[PDB]
Amino acid sequence: TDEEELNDYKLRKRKTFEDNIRKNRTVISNWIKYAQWEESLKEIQRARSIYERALDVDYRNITLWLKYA
Amino acid sequence: VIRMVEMQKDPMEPPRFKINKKIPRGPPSPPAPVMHSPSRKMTVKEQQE
Amino acid sequence: YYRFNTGPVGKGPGCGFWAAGWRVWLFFMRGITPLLERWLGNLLARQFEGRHSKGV
Amino acid sequence: KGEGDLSQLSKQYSSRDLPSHTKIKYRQTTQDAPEEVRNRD
Amino acid sequence: SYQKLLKYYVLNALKHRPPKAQKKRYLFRSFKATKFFQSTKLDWVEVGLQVCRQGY
Amino acid sequence: PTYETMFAPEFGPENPFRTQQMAAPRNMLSGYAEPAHINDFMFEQQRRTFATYGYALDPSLDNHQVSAKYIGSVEEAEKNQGLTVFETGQKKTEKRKKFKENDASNIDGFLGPWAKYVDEEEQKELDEIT
Ligand SMILES: O=P(O)(O)O[C@H]1[C@H](OP(=O)(O)O)[C@H](OP(=O)(O)O)[C@H](OP(=O)(O)O)[C@@H](OP(=O)(O)O)[C@H]1OP(=O)(O)O
Repeated sequence: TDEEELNDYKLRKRKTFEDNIRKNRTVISNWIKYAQWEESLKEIQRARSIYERALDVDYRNITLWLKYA
Repeated sequence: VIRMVEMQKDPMEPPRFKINKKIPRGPPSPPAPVMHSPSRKMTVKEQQE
Repeated sequence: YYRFNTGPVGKGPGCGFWAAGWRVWLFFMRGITPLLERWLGNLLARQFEGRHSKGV
Repeated sequence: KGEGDLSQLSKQYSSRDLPSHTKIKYRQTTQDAPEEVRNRD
Repeated sequence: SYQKLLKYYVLNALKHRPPKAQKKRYLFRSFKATKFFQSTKLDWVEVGLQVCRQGY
Repeated sequence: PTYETMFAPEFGPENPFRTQQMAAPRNMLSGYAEPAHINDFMFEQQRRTFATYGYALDPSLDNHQVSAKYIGSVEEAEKNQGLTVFETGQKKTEKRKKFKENDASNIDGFLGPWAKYVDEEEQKELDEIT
């Protein structure tokens, strides 16, 4: 049950961090730490959409744009 | 050419479909360029003030 | 009831002049029909399509 | 084309939202109506 | 009872405002044009037992 | 307005980069639709004509600019010589005689318009399916 524990760990972390960004839609540390956690997986086609919907609530900050760039 | 009439809605009906959905707000209108004044930084001491 | 009892008629029941209470409890429903009509319409809305928690 | 809950999506015939005062009183000529505003000093 | 019906009759005669409604409707003629409502001539007790049956 | 302005064709190779469906004119993603005010009676008459015998005339304005033909099942139009459903035909063929009882006096014998007509191995497979 290695795949079960792997998907369980990833699903718990994704659910906790999606509840975190659902609770606070202002501070931008949560989206960038979640998206760099997916960047640690090194093969993603979904983290670009995360940075794309993370700049809709705040496009005036430099940190999110420079980190995604 | 075809014929288009309307079915009569009887006035003995509650609202049929559950209007209780809640989604997060989507992407808004796309951001215009921001075009402020040239941003300045004061000193090392007035920031300490 | 105190106009049946005038004369040698009797104290017991038999008071069957009913139109006066009938008119005022028609006057009740005459004004309450749109009120609890709207209330039961709101009840059918709250039951069948659900409530609105943070809408209005 | 898909408005809010106030338009069509609700049968909540709510209290305080009724056709009360369905006519607008207009300021007539003896008060400070804009026809007498456009010329007074 | 005399003086309290005098009170209620004076309170009804004092607030006798004119019926300033602009349009008029009936709500029975609008039901009858619909295919789901039909007109028939029945007995009284059938109508009463029918509406209490439907209310239950 | 001038007929020459709308009659002037478009200079080009028809642009075959698109397919036959997408290069076709439309306003809805499925066909150019527009309301009109056609009479009801002849509409429903030719509708019932095509529903019964399977032939009707062809409604359009600018397909070929000359059109007076029949559509659907072709041979049954000239077989019946173009009759309608509201017209008494030239013959009364294959007619079907019912029985009537319209005295309204007898019990369990009155059969007027509610009358039944004078005329009035698969189970093993259906058991094996279910
Ligand atoms: O007790 P009283 O003040 O003297 O009035 C009563 C009383 O009427 P009210 O209480 O409404 O004033 C009775 O009604 P109940 O409330 O006791 O049911 C009524 O009898 P009805 O129900 O037939 O109307 C009749 O009393 P009675 O049974 O003797 O007819 C009547 O007046 P009297 O007691 O003076 O007759």
